[PDB]
Amino acid sequence: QVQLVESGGGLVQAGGSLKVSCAASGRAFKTYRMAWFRQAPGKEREFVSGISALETTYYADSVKGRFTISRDNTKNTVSLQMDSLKPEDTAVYYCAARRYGGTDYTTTGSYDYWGQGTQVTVS
Amino acid sequence: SAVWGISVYGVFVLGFYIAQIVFSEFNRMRLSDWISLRPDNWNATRVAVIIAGYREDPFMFKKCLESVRDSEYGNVARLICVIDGDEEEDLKMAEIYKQVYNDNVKKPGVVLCESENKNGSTIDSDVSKNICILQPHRGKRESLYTGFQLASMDPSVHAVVLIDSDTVLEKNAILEVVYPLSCDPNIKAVAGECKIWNTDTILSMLVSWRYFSAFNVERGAQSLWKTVQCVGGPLGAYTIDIINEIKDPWITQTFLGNKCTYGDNRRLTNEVLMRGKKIVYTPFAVGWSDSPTNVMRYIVQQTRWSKSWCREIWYTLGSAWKHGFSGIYLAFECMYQIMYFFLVMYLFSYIAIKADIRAQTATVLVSTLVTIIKSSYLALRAKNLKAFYFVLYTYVYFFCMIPARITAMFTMFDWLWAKQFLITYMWWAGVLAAGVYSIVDNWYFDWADIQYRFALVGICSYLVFVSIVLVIYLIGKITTWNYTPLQKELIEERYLH
Amino acid sequence: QVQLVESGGGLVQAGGSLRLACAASGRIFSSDTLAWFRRAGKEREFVAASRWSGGGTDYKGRFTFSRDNTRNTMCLEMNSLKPEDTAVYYCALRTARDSYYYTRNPTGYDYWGQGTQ
Ligand SMILES: CCCCCCCCCCCCCCCCCC(=O)OC[C@H](COP(=O)(O)OCCN)OC(=O)CCCCCCCCCCCCCCCCC
Ligand SMILES: CC(C)CCC[C@@H](C)[C@H]1CC[C@H]2[C@@H]3CC=C4C[C@@H](OC(=O)CCC(=O)O)CC[C@]4(C)[C@H]3CC[C@]12C
Ligand SMILES: CC(=O)N[C@@H]1[C@@H](O)[C@H](O)[C@@H](CO)O[C@H]1O
Repeated sequence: QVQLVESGGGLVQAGGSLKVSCAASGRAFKTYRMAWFRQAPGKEREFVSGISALETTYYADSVKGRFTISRDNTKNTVSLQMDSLKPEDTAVYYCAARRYGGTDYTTTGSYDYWGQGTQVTVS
Repeated sequence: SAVWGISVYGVFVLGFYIAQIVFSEFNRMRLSDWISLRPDNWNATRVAVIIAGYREDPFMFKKCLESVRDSEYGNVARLICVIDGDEEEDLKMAEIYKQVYNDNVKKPGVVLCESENKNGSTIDSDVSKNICILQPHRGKRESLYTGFQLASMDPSVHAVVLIDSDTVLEKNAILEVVYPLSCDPNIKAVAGECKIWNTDTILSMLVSWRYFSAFNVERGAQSLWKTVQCVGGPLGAYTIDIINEIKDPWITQTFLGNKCTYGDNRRLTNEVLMRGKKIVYTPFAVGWSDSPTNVMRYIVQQTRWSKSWCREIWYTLGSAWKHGFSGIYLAFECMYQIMYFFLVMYLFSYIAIKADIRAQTATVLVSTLVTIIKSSYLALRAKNLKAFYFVLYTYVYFFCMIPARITAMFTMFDWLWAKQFLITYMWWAGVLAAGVYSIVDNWYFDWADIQYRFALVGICSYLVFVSIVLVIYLIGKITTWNYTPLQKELIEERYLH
Repeated sequence: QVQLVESGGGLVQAGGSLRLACAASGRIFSSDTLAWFRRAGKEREFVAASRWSGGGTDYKGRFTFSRDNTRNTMCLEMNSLKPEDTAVYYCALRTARDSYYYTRNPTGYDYWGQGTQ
């Protein structure tokens, strides 16, 4: 049982770099798998980046060479570095957490935790 | 830090193990070459057998006497039997001796070690007949000195053989343990290989395999370098001149060991070594002895042996810093063992504190691999498929030796069970707490990560292998396949009474 | 504990060969000394002896000692005969419990066996 909160985002010019960070409150954050999702205004959320408890990085759809994900256990927070944003990437981002799971890690139902989410726009 | 430690561990352990293997192989080849050149029915060397014991089982003593009588050596002068006691209960051993040998039993009222005249002629008159001595109960060391004096009074003999009261010897053990003495005049002592006949307990088989591996590698390397430290019971050889020279220093040294038990064969070998006399060891001579089946007794005697090991490693370093080019192999073994214990402790502490599944799986996998390699080498050398049980020795080692060495170093640092078993209990509690913390800290499931899957697969494979080994041992006990062929006939003879 | 029983013999002319076998029933520890004697009107004289483990002594080059070492059966065949070798052969055993020295004296042989020839 962890509560996810978001702090970051804003209005940024296309091609710039924007940083978003998520803070979670719980007993042992070191043993929770973390993931990021975005909600397009006319589409449904897709998996973009996620990091497991063993510092394993997963990316898809050009995120491999564009975005970087990392977590800090000492501060009990996770941040997703974003570089060279694009106008079509404008969407609200929700973070997800999971403790037990299987091979499925992209569907929204795999993760049992969600946050309020922060809005990120690209100009 | 951790990388440096693991790299040093790997390189040093691999190099030392390869050195031991090649040295043992070279020593075996040299001994085989020496043996192949000897003539048939060689009995040039005259030897005398000395048997010492106290509170020994009459069945085992009778079997030892029969095995001595079964020797094929044709140059045996006499047999010396010394009993450390002159009470009514101690007469059972003398009566058993009279059944296997002559009735020439003597009961002197004095001890040669505490008498003005230490010569053996005071208590013995004829050397042709075998003699039995029932001295006042003083100790194991006193019994050996009386046997040496009895053997020294006869100038015909040239060497002596020292065995325990429960030792079972092969028909060619005496010849093989005394043959290398004449090969090189610089050789003054020869060590014999010891085997454990009873293997009806999980601890007994493990300690038997550990003893066999020890005799194979460390004693083989020591024999190749002609600087053997492990010389003495329950099977060994000694020339008359060296024992005549070093009997007084050996008995005049202060003894703080086990009361009336554990005759100091270590310091005798140290005295031989410090005089610059080379010592070799042979595996052809095979001796059989029993092993305890109690974990508590095993732990306490390991603690005593660790204290001994400390005193005698200091003593042997002092004695072997004289040879010059040679003599440093014992010091190298000392540092190897010390660093091995230190790195095991450091690795266990690191594993406990960091609590990460990635490195633990790799460490247990490499430990299992090296243990399997060692077991395969032991099976190949011994030509026996039962040597694969040595993989289970790691658990008993970790659970028994480390508390034993900790207690040994704490006793000598700067309520009978408090100073013997409380340390072991605390070590077990700490290990259990560390394991519980590791399980709780890493309590999660994630099948989407390859690293977690790899760690889980490795752990499952390790547990499956351990379970298979345990099941194989359990079914072997029911079928009595693991039983030694010597043990089966001994059990049948004991049943027949 | 042990008993010695012999076999073979008979009246044979000086041209021929004879084989005498001495058998035992028990354990001899593979260390006792086995000897042979020819005559029981003179005192018994040594013929041949050898330890069970190995070795062998004469007084010969004519009579050899053989052992199976498995069935506890001994053999000693004679090559060629002389008019003066006809006597009641005996099988001798010496106990090594008293001493390990080898003695030619028949007195030291406490165990005796019946003769055939
Ligand atoms: C698809 C392929 C499968 C292949 C085989 C896999 C075998 C295990 C499968 C586990 C699947 C878990 C799926 C999650 C839902 C299961 C059903 C459910 O509703 O469970 C809820 C429960 C919640 O958690 P909780 O109640 O705390 O679990 C303990 C149970 N009383 O959830 C649970 O019960 C989850 C318990 C997971 C425990 C995992 C960690 C156990 C310890 C592992 C230690 C490994 C490291 C050791 C290192 C060496 C140490 C010396
Ligand atoms: C009922 C449940 C909750 C408790 C489960 C207990 C075990 C899962 C834990 C407790 C302590 C742990 C052990 C602590 C020490 C070691 C030694 C290690 O082997 C070596 O270190 C070899 C060193 C060498 O000689 O090279 C193998 C793992 C092992 C047995 C660990 C295996 C896992 C253990 C047994
Ligand atoms: C009977 C005998 O030789 N016992 C020795 C013991 O004295 C020594 O302290 C120990 C060290 O490894 O090794 C044993 O084999």
